[PDB]
Amino acid sequence: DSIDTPNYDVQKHINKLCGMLLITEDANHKFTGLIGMLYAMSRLGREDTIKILRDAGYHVKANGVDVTTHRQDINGKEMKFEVLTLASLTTEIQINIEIESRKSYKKMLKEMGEVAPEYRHDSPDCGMIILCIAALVITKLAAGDRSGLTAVIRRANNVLKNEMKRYKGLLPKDIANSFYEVFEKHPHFIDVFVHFGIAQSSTKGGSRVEGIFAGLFMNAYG
Ligand SMILES: N[C@@H](Cc1ccccc1)C(=O)O
Repeated sequence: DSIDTPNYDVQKHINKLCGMLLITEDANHKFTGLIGMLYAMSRLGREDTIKILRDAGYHVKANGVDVTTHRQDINGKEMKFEVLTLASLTTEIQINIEIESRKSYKKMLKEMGEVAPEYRHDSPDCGMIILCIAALVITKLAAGDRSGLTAVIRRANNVLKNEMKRYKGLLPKDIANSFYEVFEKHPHFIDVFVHFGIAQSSTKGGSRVEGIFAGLFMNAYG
């Protein structure tokens, strides 16, 4: 029925939401599967996402995704939070993700001073790092269970070694579980993910993380 169809205009915001989870020490990855799927949809854009969903036979009521402001007190001081209009993810859950991310960011500040771009929550490759785990999970979905979980974790520790040094919240077990859950609960995300992975993998050049993603995705075929 009602599905969030993020467009290109919110892609940066979703990438930062992925980044916020990636910098959180012992992050609660309950919504990471859904957030990574929202990121993949924002890369495809609303028109292509709806086309994929309808072509696959799904009944879709598209919910447009805008950025909005919510006010909330922190230490008795009013803070302004930018959130997305998502039918699948409440304002409260999004704000809690940011609050927990800010606590981990303060610990990083105390240890190393201001944080370098590649260790920040707004690094351009944050959404793609999350989708690297999804590429691994998609290879083990046919089993009808989570038996492939151990192999997912082993491959992620090897292939994503550099990204794990950058991010304390890059916990392959928890992120892989969140994707297994998102794909079991909402199988239409499998179609979306596969179309994303194909379109992503054919792109020329790009970042180191884009190359890692293309390698993992293509390894789910050969
Ligand atoms: N806006 C600040 C503080 C912040 C840290 C982590 C998450 C959200 C906000 C920064 O990006 O440096």
